[PDB]
Amino acid sequence: RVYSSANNCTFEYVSQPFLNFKNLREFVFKNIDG
Amino acid sequence: ASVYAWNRKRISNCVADYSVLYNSASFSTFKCYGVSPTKLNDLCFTNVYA
Ligand SMILES: *[C@@H]1O[C@H](CO)[C@@H](O)[C@H](O)[C@H]1NC(C)=O
Repeated sequence: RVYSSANNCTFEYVSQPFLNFKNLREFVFKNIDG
Repeated sequence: ASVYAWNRKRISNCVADYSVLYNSASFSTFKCYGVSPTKLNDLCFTNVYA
């Protein structure tokens, strides 16, 4: 339960799965030149 | 579809091979306006509306 509607899609991409505390996950997100 | 309710399909995130369409003999009209068919297979576009 995260959304209620999806009207106009421009891009879809399905990929391989990325994934005491045992795991450390580092991510960097950047928006450069689109 | 009917001409009143013409279907629009947005083509994105793939490689468009236009030589397959141009070299077919099954089409009576292949009239291109504003661009030439020879350089379509080289150029790149944001989206294709069919
Ligand atoms: C976006 O969606 C609305 C309704 O969901 C529609 O009226 C509008 O034309 C759409 N715009 C594009 C660019 O798809």
